[PDB]
Amino acid sequence: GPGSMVDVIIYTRPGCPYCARAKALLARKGAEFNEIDASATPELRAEMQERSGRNTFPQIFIGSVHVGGSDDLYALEDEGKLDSLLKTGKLI
Amino acid sequence: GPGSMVDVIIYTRPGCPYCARAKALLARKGAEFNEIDASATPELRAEMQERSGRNTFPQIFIGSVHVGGSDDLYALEDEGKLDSLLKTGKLI
Ligand SMILES: [Ag+]
Repeated sequence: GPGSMVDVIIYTRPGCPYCARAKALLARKGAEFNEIDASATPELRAEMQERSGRNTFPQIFIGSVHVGGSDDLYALEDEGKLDSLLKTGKLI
Repeated sequence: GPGSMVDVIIYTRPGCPYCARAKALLARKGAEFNEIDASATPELRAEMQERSGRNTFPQIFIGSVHVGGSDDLYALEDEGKLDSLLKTGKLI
């Protein structure tokens, strides 16, 4: 039982899409996040290819729930749905 | 006298801001362009930091003239100011 909470993931290359926005919040809450090297496999490239555009902010992944990325990740932090998000990751 | 024309430059990292737009035209005209590794020095980072936003298209540099980037680079190609641009690089 290393962590009663869940594991968060983020779709972004190792430095250059500039995912400082997604980390900006995670840093303020000392939350955990896992980077994903894209442009390497058709499984990820195809996925990010859909949420890609103007090399906008990266995408966030919480458990079995999808997230638009920084836009939603930040939106929830404001409304007050980040706690239960980084703990479970619900869409409600 | 390797080239009676001038030298063009573009501000963008080595694959990841996705500068396919700027190259898209340069490729159609077989023009020359020089890439610039940003996020390495405060001299360039600070510059691009001003023309940066939503990871929009990169910036173009012609001789002693500044260019918004793909927006202007393409605009001129339409109006008919790309020839004298890649040859001298004027603002008129
Ligand atoms: Ag990169």
